[PDB]
Amino acid sequence: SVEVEILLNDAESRKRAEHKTEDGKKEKYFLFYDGETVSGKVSLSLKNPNKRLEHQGIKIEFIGQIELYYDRGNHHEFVSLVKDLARPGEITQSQAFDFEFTHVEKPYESYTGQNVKLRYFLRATISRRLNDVVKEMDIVVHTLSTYPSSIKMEVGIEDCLHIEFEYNKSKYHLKDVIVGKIYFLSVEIKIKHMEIDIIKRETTGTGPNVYHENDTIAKYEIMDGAPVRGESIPIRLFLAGYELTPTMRDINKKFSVRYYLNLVLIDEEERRYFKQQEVVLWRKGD
Repeated sequence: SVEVEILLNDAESRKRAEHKTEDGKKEKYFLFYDGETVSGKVSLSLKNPNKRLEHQGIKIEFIGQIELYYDRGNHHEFVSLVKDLARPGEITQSQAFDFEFTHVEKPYESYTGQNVKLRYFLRATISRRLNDVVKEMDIVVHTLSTYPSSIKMEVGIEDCLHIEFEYNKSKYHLKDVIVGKIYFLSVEIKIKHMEIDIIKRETTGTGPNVYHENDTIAKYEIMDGAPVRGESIPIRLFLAGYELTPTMRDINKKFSVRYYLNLVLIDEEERRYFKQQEVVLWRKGD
């Protein structure tokens, strides 16, 4: 009947970006940053030039919302901009309408999680008697940060089985390298297994309930049973190869995405020793 398209000014001139959708598959989208104007036009195409189209209005909305999978259809919009493009009337021809949203606040980076999604999109609606024609196009938003030592954590018991992991920063950009050292402070008991993990923890608030999802992004296993006091081991973790998002902290009080270095030690007696410490991941502007 009618084919609605959303078309941005400078479509093929503006940056795209890859973003994973709910299935886990990648795809590209127009990339925007906080503030940036969002402008283009809504293009209507009449299926048969020989036929009128009665509507109760045509509008374009810019929306940023958080969708909680445990309350799925109940969207939480945090930015909503509405521009009416036509009064209730009749379409008797193919045509387009211009729109411009200036000063578009986008305080949060796009995110597609396990129990939650944060997305921005344009929505064109042709209001109708029975059912509206709705067309959405997603855009992706990134947030850039900038930042300027050494950090230590330890696992185990003093003077028994005791390890120390030291690394260079408490914050890393998404293509950074985590550079550190395992120091064997004391190897009284034999080491059955050791590893350093990067763990992503997704915390989702929905109603009176909190949901928790952990994803082990990387595990660097330490080799052999050769350790003796004073011996150390170098660690270099390249973040770039991994799928990583910036840290997201209490986004509109609905969810957090946090990253942790997690030190795992299993002794010859099958005993687990865990320690973890947060690293803040941030996105660096090219």
